[PDB]
Amino acid sequence: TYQYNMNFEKLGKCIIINNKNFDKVTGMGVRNGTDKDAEALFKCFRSLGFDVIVYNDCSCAKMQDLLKKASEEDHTNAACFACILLSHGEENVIYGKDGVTPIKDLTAHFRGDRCKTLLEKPKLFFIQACRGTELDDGIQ
Amino acid sequence: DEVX
Amino acid sequence: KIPVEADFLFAYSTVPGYYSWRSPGRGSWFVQALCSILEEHGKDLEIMQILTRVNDRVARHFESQSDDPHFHEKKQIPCVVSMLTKELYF
Repeated sequence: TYQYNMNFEKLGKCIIINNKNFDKVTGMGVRNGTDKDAEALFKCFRSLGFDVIVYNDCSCAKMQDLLKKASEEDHTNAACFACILLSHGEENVIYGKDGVTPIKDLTAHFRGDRCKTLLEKPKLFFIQACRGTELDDGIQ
Repeated sequence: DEVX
Repeated sequence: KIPVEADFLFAYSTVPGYYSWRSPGRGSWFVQALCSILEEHGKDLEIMQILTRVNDRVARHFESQSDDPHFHEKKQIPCVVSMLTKELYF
């Protein structure tokens, strides 16, 4: 009674956005190693039971359309939704192939009033990106 | 090692 | 009636204001750890137990290797943001 209901026909959809290459105009360099990440994530989340789809080097338009389209799907027989974002980023924003888009713009499609079929179901967002330019020197 |  | 901003969870690879680290040869620290934990305990632990164990792994088992004395021997701690109203098991 204190756990999310999992008795559904499928665990849910999982969208992986894998941004490796960026337009010169962004001045962002190649994210070498992210291909290793995306396939690893692919193996793990399909193992959990997600029906996972990978997209590469998405534009901001592409990223917005992807999650919006997903939010307009029928999640009646899904237990949850998950989205993994692999890209460059700064505070509150994430880099697309052609520029930046705020993360809250991307996840707002899955708000309770905009995605009824995912209501009272967990919406998971995993984000691999910078959130600023401070460094953690650590200590022992 | 590179940053994001 | 329930809040529209409810039942979200944000697993950030790092805290606000801070850099996120990646190894060109093995991948980003966060995703490496995340996948490692999810392979072992993905089906027998609650999601917050999993992410807590991810936080621990990134903090301890990673240290930046860099040319630049400004970017060398640096650390990272991920950042979990939960708006969940129940426990999550896969």
